[PDB]
Amino acid sequence: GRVLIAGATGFIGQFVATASLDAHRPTYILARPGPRSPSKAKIFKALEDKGAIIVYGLINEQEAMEKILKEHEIDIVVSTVGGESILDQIALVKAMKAVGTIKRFLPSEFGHDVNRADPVEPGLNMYREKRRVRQLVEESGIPFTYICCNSIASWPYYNNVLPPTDFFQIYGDGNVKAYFVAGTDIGKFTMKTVDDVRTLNKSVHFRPSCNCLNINELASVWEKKIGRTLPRVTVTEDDLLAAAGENIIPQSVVAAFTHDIFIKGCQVNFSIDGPEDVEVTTLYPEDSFRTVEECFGEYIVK
Repeated sequence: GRVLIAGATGFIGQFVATASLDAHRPTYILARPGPRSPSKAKIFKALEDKGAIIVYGLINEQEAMEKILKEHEIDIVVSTVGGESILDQIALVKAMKAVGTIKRFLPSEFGHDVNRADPVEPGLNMYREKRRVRQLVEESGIPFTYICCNSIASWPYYNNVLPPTDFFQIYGDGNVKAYFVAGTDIGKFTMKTVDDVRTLNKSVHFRPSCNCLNINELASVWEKKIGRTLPRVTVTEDDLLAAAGENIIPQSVVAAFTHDIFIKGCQVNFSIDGPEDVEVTTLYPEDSFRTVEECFGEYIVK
């Protein structure tokens, strides 16, 4: 089962590609043509060494993607492209339909369930773009898996690194829960799901109980780590709405999501006991997530 990955130089994409390569799956990385960045070379260098095969294309040139999928015999397409590139997948989806041999498509999700969450603008528009990709995928009869992996384990700043060494900003009353997952757990479990029968045409929700925290709890973890207490200030819902209301890309969008998670609780306000939803810890029992304690642990390094 040959895996094509788009956006593997991305923040998420770097975690997923390494995981695929570590799972000793056959991995192709879609790369942009022409000369490249310094951090970009450090990624392509490492992936190639881990066995990665580099193919050159763009995901919005439909024709190019057809020649790429056909020639390299691709079973599985994982797209990890950033939030400004979401509508560029529309040509990729058209391409996958044309060649008709695809066993699984993962669109660029890696957040919340976009069909359940209702964020304010301009976060809302991003979700519109994602929902539209969903509609297109399903109508095209392509087999899919949606990664709803919630929050990457970093400090949850309003704009967007190291948690605050000065004072803590607590959203609302700070008693609203979220799920936090290590970058490496996002990639590893992602790659497990791709050819699991139980994830065919499903949303996969990452809900590890040990990593289910509110910002007060999350601040307290950080204080154990540093050995002393920092002050806590309240950032209000209104503070958040005002930052969203400025339409500054991408500062304003992150702010809409922050309102969705920590004011409105979008990550935890829905059941997953239905038949189109599955949860990672129950699909892979007795297989541990990394705790925020150990994630934050390594933030002390440096």
